[PDB]
Amino acid sequence: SRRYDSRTTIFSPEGRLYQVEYAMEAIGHAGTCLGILANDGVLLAAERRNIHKLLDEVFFSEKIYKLNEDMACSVAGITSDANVLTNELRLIAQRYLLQYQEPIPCEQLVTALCDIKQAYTQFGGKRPFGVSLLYIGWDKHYGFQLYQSDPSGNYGGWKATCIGNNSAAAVSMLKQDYKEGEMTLKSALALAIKVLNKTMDVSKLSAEKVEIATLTRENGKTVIRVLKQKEVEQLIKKHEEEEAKAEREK
Amino acid sequence: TTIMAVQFDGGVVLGADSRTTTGSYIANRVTDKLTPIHDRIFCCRSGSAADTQAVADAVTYQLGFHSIELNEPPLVHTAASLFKEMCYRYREDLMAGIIIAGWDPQEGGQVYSVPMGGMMVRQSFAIGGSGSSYIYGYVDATYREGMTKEECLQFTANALALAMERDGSSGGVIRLAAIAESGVERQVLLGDQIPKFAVATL
Amino acid sequence: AERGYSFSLTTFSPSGKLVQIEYALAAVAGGAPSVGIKAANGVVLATEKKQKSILYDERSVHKVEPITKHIGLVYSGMGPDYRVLVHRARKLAQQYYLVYQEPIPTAQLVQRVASVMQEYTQSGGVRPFGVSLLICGWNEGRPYLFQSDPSGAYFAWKATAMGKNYVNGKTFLEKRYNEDLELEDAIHTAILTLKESFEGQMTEDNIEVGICNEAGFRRLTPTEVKDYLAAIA
Amino acid sequence: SRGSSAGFDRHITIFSPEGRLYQVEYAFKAINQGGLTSVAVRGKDCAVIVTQKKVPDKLLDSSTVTHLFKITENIGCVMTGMTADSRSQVQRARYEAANWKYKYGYEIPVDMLCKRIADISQVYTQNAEMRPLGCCMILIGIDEEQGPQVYKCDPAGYYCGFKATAAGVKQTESTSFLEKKVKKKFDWTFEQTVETAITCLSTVLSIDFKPSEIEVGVVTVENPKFRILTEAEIDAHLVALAER
Amino acid sequence: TTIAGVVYKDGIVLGADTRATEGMVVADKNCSKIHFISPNIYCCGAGTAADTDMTTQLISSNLELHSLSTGRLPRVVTANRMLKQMLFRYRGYIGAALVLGGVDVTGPHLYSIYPHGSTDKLPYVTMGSGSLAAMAVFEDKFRPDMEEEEAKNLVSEAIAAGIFNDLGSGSNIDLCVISKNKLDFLRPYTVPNKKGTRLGRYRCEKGTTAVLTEKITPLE
Amino acid sequence: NQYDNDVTVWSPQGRIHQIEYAMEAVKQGSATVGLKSKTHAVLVALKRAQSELAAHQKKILHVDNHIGISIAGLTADARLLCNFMRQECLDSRFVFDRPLPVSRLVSLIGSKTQIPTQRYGRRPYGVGLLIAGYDDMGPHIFQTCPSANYFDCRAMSIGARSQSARTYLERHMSEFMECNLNELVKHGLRALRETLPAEQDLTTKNVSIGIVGKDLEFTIYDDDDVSPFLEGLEERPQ
Amino acid sequence: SSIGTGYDLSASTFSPDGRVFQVEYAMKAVENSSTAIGIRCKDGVVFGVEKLVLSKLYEEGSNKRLFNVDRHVGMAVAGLLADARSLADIAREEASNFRSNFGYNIPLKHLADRVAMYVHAYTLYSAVRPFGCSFMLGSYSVNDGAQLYMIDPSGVSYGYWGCAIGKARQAAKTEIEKLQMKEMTCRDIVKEVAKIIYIVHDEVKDKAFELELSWVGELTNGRHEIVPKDIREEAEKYAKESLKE
Amino acid sequence: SIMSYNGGAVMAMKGKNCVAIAADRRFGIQAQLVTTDFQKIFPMGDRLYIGLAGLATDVQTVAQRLKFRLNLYELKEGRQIKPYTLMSMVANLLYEKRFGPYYTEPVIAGLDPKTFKPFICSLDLIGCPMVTDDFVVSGTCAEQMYGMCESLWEPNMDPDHLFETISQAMLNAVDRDAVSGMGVIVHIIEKDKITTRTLKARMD
Ligand SMILES: [Mg+2]
Ligand SMILES: [Mg+2]
Ligand SMILES: [Mg+2]
Ligand SMILES: [Mg+2]
Ligand SMILES: [Mg+2]
Ligand SMILES: [Mg+2]
Ligand SMILES: [Mg+2]
Ligand SMILES: [Mg+2]
Repeated sequence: SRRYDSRTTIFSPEGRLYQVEYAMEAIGHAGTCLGILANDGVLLAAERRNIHKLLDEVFFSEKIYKLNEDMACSVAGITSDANVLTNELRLIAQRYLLQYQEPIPCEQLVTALCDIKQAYTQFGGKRPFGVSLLYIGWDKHYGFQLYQSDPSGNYGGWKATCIGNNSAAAVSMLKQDYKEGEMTLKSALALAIKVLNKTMDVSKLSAEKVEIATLTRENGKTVIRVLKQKEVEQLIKKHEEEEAKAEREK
Repeated sequence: TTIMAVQFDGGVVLGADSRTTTGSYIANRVTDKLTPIHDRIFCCRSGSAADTQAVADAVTYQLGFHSIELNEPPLVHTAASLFKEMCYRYREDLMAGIIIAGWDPQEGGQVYSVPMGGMMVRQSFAIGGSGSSYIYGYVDATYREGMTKEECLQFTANALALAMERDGSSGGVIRLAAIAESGVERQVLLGDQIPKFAVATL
Repeated sequence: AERGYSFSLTTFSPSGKLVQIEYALAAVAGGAPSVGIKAANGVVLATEKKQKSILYDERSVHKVEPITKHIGLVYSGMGPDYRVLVHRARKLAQQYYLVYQEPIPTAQLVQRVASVMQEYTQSGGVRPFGVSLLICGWNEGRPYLFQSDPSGAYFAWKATAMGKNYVNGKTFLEKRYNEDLELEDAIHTAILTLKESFEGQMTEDNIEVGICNEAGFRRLTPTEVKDYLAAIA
Repeated sequence: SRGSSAGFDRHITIFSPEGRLYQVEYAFKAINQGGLTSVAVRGKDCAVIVTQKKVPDKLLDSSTVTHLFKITENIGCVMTGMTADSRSQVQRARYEAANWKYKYGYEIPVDMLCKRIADISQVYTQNAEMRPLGCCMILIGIDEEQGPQVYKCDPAGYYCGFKATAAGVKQTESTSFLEKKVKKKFDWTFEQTVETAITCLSTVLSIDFKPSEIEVGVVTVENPKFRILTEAEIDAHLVALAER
Repeated sequence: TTIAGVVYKDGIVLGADTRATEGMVVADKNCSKIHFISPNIYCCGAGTAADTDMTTQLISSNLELHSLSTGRLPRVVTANRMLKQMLFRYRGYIGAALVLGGVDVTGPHLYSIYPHGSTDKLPYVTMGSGSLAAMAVFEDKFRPDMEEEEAKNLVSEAIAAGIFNDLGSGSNIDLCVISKNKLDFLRPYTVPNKKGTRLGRYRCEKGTTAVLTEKITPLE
Repeated sequence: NQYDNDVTVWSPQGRIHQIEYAMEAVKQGSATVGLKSKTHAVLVALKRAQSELAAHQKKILHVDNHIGISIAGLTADARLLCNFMRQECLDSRFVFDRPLPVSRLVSLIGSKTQIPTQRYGRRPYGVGLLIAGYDDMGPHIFQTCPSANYFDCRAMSIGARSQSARTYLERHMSEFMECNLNELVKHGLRALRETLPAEQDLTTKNVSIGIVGKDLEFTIYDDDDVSPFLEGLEERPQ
Repeated sequence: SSIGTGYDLSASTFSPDGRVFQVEYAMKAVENSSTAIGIRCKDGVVFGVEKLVLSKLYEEGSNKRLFNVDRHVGMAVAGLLADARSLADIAREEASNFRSNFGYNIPLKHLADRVAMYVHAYTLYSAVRPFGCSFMLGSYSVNDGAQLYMIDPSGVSYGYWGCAIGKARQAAKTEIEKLQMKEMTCRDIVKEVAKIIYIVHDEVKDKAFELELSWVGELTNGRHEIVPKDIREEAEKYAKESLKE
Repeated sequence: SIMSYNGGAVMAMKGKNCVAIAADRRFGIQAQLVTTDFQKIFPMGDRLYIGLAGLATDVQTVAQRLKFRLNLYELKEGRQIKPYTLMSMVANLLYEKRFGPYYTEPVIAGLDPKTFKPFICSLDLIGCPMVTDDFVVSGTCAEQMYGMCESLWEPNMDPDHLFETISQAMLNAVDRDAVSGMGVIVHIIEKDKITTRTLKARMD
């Protein structure tokens, strides 16, 4: 028994948890995914990996999840593992709603799911979940917010960030082309197709090789929607059909 | 109810009425109160129908496994023990008055009584159920040692007939069954077949 | 006296891969092939039941199993693992009905069973299921076809294949057929995509097929099978 | 792949790079360890169980030496492989069967019993704490409207019904024999079914055994109760095969 | 409630009134009391409505799971067993009085199960507050091997006896016939009760109701 | 070494090293001796001191009025077993109002200490025991080892260099049964002395004696109390 | 055959060739033990054991390898004594529970199948190790006659007319086959048991020894008892004298 | 009795392609009024409302716990609960407390989310459901309410002749019940709109 146990929750001589780091690896190979924060909205854009001419796909999305009524999120990693952490996310939301009769503060729904992943790394002898998530939503405390979580049970709020493939080239890009304080859901969707066109081994980044969803206020009730095929391409062409116009300036 | 069992040389005779009431309403005037526990072992039931049925199925299950496991005909004493164990253990939650009679390749014909308390005792012949109170004197003055599968089979027929006559909680048809090495034969006594006794007149 | 292993038997390697899951899929890729087609007007499942070792009684066991009155299954991989999942799906199907009084929506049954399969990739003392399933159903007008594999991940297909030559069996369908295919049509293009690898004399006992139209799910008899076989019916 | 190994895929029931379970396989070889072979055949009006009865010692009450077990009165079986494991599995079968009737009201179908025992073994195949059982089980009896049934379950979880089958050392030789005689298949009567079974075992073991060297179990549509042939009447079949 | 069943030549017939009461007031003029177990097995329920529902639904559900594995068709003894062993286990707290009937490979079977868990195997049975009334019909006019129609009406006659003679029973008479090859679930089978024809007019004309607050909301 | 760390692992030779290793714990402990006449059971033991400023270790413990023991091996395990032994005795008196038959108590130690030798993750008790008691079957001297095995003895000794003591006891057995107490104790003290380096012997500081018998409840003697027995020694073979 | 590359550390692991080395290893422990034999006479079962003299300091009766598992059942053991003793408690408990439940003395075949399944339970997991012992169960009754069973570390159980376990399992058998127990009476078998013991016992290697004899048959009235000192001595003399030939 | 501790009345009616549901507004403890604005009808999706009568605490609790379940159901399923299904959902939640039930007998009123189908039903405090094509009542004046209903309900009714009908049933029944009243509220649901009016009633 002692012989077959891999010790998934032990410290390494360095002082790090190797099973967490290996989960990361798996993440940095999954469909790219990112979200940017505006002032009138917040969004999520992900590299639709279930791209193939035979799938019948009958869902609102493939990597976009509705949690709260004021929240939604996206994942990067093991999908099954993700279906588990989201389901639990929905439950934590409702338990809060039952108990307080008010939508759960965005960050709080995150610290919640994080304490669970953190646990899977301190005890139990189980492997952590191979998932990293992006959370976007609105709450009467900080309105629009974007959050990111690691299988380490770690998180942070980002004005803009990315997860998944080339989740490095995506950062630095936004890290400089981001309007820190002057973003519109439009100027946001801007970098969206711009950065996804980059970090995504795809030429002319087709409408399918992507999934978009945006969250905004609107006369009280929060609104969550995933752009329709057409609505997508508008930003597809807009990007390029403006890029060739950008080289007529050089 | 009125149940009864008698031991004769190579076997046993078992009798019971067919009445099962709830208050003063007969919910079944044709009940079968003689339940097969194993190939040659039977039990008569009196008390809570639900309790006696539930207990009997349990013993049948217990005994069937025991015999296959031993690859041998089960003892009558064993079957009695399994009833006694459940009836003693759950005596506060059961209302069962049971008689176990059957044939044993090792002990022959036998009859055991397992009344309310959960006690178990072997007897030449046993009687149970509400109606039994009206046939003690009868049964005590009539029982003869050395009766035949016929005398016995007739002896219980009279006792059950008498008891059914006086007890409101007993009546219907008289069911019988004789068990001996050869096997088990069950018969029924409808209307006229039921012994009769003239109601005293002027 | 038995205890239990509480540590998970599946763990990330440095490559970030979940080794046991890949290997599970390998058991799948090595199993009798299966095809599923969503005929926009129903769905068909068929697999290679090549047992009949002259002594095997093809009847006694099936690979195309009914979950509910309107759901159905087939697999590719380890038979015994399948059986376990069949009993759990059927069970999950009832726990839904008792609560809601409405037959379980095919997508929902898939999600539930997928969760189970995922469970066996993290819980202690166990190995992932060495199987992949193709669930078909008629829930609310539209026909559905899904596949969930060892990882516990699932997808909806218009049609596909799993098992031996699933690579070729897919590409074949990747063109050898398309939507709008009516009932009996999708059935033919399915038994055909099967033969595209079925080594031997593909008879009515070498295969088994089930269909799911918006009027219940069922298995086709050796008769209706022997028929479609003659390159028609 | 191609016989590769990684980690403990050879010590506990976990997948190998190929997607195999060596422990389940090692479990099959374990069956042959007993050095015995068993055959079962399905007649049109009955089912037959036949196995070796190697009793090299005169100090054993040959009576206590068997591989033929009465599960129910209408269900009989033959075990092949590691003994203790076998008795165990037999006891579980007896249990699952007695329980089925108590809980449902009717004798368990030979079909179901085997599927049950099978499902159980499947766990040992997915759980690492314990090893699979190194034994094989063949059950036979008459169904309500399906007549005689013959089923066998694996130390791997597989189970199935057959016209006839075998297990043990000469399982693969016994199948080739039977499947060849099931084509020429005359009228599968009680005598032929019994006769065909004996020879299959005698020729694959090339023995022409005495009446004490084998044991025969049978269930009949006219006598559904499982029956184990006497040494006497076993010979009655042996002599009958010698008339030619 | 009045529920009954009879065993005839080709199968079984189940009856049942349709009244449901909350105390001495009629809550439902049309309750469905004959429940579906398996395609060849049906059960009438009397007692605590909710209990009669859930127990009946559970055994059904468990039998669909059962035959879904055996591949055969459910037997009556099985429904009887499952039901009785559960009820017994709850020592009478699950107030379900059942009339179970169906056709087996072994034939048509009619069982009566009480809330405490005992059962009766009989050619004809009744349960519910109207059971004594119904049982009278049977005891007076019962014959073995009746023809479908000769039974199909003996049962509607006993469910009728209940309906009129027991304040706990009323409304319609539902039926269920199950034979070796047929299953006629005759919902309204008879309807000997009609609401008296309204002799006046009371239709509330728009505007008669003084309002204190209004608020609309458009859908899509 | 694949067969050395778990008591659930048999070696290809039909041995269980963990058990053997635990037995080694006994050998390390200082030697102790036990012997009985036909009316008395006697325990004798040599106590060790870590440094000169520390006291000598207890080696003899009182179990019940008719039972006492001497220990060798892990002290913590001795206390566990002693307390089990004490508890078992208290129970006997409580339920039956009679002292627990020494042989029956020994069977319980046997059963109790066997369990852990067969379960994964568990370890054998690391202590040997000499048990001196007196029941309605007379005096008794038992021995119990890390392997759940136990022995009924005429006389015995476990510990470091206990081989000498055993040898001395084996030579004067026939004498024991008829010895009167003080003589019996001397044979004990004498045997113990056998296990020592020639350039040293029994001190009233390192000897402990335990006596139980038809005429006396188990009693222990430790310092000045040991003098009376040390007086009238023997030359001590030079 | 030297198989053992991890394949011999857990009872929950099969060797590449279908073996459970832990169980096999447990049996070796038994093969290294001193010989014990059982023989079914016509009116009972007789037990004899070569209980080696561990030390002259030990009492006669120490380390008994024969116990009463029930008043009508005897148990003869070989191998790791502590393991055997716990198996003796299980046997006792099993026989006691049976009486409490079914209300009559347990049939030797059942007590044997039961204990055997308990033994077997310990050969499937890594959580525990197989018993390093083998034992025989002997009983007599008029409705069952004489019965002799033997269970080993794997759980296997069988009925015998004569049987031996230990150092000289083989040597003891070839000597038992010389007797025609089926027709022999228990009172005469004692002699033969003690005889086969001295023959088989290795005068060289194994030093001095003691003889343990168990009783059970019509001669004991169904109660398994120790053989009376008187019979033992006679049987010892007969064995020693027959040795000088 | 426990049920009449807070008093209260609830009713649902079936029109042609519309549905109505009304409830008194009093929240009292025995004889004493405590509040006049007590919600007893809760929105469980558009075109679907549930009305809870009975013990105040369980009214609130059964509703809150039901929402909990309704929301997740809608997040897992990719839809909006169908009336017959919400009824079965409440039937399950109540019966899970079979031997220590919530003291409330619910009333469900709504239109099919993907159809015209008007739907109404009521339940047992232990979850037994009842579906009808006319009306359903619950509360401390079941009898009064049945009185009106069996004399004012007509098979088919336009939204306005339904509103005027259910509004009369309430106000008049509730006015012959001492612990029900303090105002009535009505909800009329049409495929297109939701009309919500608080009728003019007695305040004693
Ligand atoms: Mg396949
Ligand atoms: Mg394993
Ligand atoms: Mg074994
Ligand atoms: Mg001899
Ligand atoms: Mg003897
Ligand atoms: Mg609305
Ligand atoms: Mg008022
Ligand atoms: Mg007032």
